[PDB]
Parts: sequence; structure tokens; C-alpha cells
Amino acid sequence: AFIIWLARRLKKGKK
Amino acid sequence: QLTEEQIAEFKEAFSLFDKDGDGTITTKELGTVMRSLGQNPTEAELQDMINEVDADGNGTIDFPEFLTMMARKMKDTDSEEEIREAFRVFDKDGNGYISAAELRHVMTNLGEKLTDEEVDEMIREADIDGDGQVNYEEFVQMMTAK
Ligand SMILES: [Ca+2]
Ligand SMILES: [Ca+2]
Ligand SMILES: [Ca+2]
Ligand SMILES: [Ca+2]
Repeated sequence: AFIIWLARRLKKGKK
Repeated sequence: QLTEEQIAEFKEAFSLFDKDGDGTITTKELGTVMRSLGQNPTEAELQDMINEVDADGNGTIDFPEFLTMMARKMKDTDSEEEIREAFRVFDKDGNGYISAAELRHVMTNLGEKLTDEEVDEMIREADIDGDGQVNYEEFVQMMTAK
């Protein structure tokens, strides 16, 4: 599921 | 320590994964996404993973459960099994090299829309030689980062 976090990590930076 | 930003991320991320938006994650939903990664795991592997993440084993994973799962994958990110599974899943072509197109396709297939920049940041930062591709060795090292 780490995949979900992977996106959140980059997505969090975008925000 | 859950910050407002982190909570908002779950709401947006969770809403993205949950098509119906019932506030619950089913096997068909996660399974479909988990398969889109170019992988074809059996229900046993999926169900087993869910059970390990489902503190109550109700057959579905709630937002709270996801948070716990993250702590495991984030804390145990140094697990050979977790890394091996991620490496194989990421490298759908099994070329042993992770590209921006492949990564973007994976991280995106997560019901999220990431720009070429985001993916580039992950690879660019993971690419020690800046060859535009991340090798297993570089992946393992980047899989231990907090
Ligand atoms: Ca749902
Ligand atoms: Ca549950
Ligand atoms: Ca590949
Ligand atoms: Ca490299």
C-alpha cells in the first residue's frame, strides 16, 4: 500500500 | 502527530481511491488499483495484506487503518519483502530500471494526478548518477529514507 503514501509525499510538496 | 495538512491529504487521497465515497475501502477498489500497477496477485496475497492492515478484519480498510498501515510500511520500509514487492511492481517491464513514465504511471494509477515534476523529483533525487533512471541499489537506499 506504500504506493498511496508515495503519491502523498510528492503531492504534499506540490500543495 | 497528524497535522491539518496530513488530514486533508487523507480526505483528498481517500476520496480519490473511494469512487463511491462511502468512507470505506473495498477489496475491488484497492484490488483494481493494486492490479493496475501491472501486477496480478491472487486474492490470497491481497486478502492477506488487507487482514494484516485491517486491525478488525472486517473485510474493508478504513482511513484510520490506512494510517496504521503507513506507519508499518514507512517504519519497516527497510523490509526486503516490501522493497522487493515494490521494486517488481514498479518495474513492470522488469528492465531493472525505473523511468519517469513508468513511475508516473504507477504513482498516478493511484487515483492521483501527479505532474512530470513530482515524478522527476522522486527520480532526480533518487538518481545518484542522474542517469534519468533509478536502479535497485538506489531504490533500496531511497526506500530507507524517512
Ligand atoms: Ca468504497
Ligand atoms: Ca477494517
Ligand atoms: Ca522498469
Ligand atoms: Ca541511477
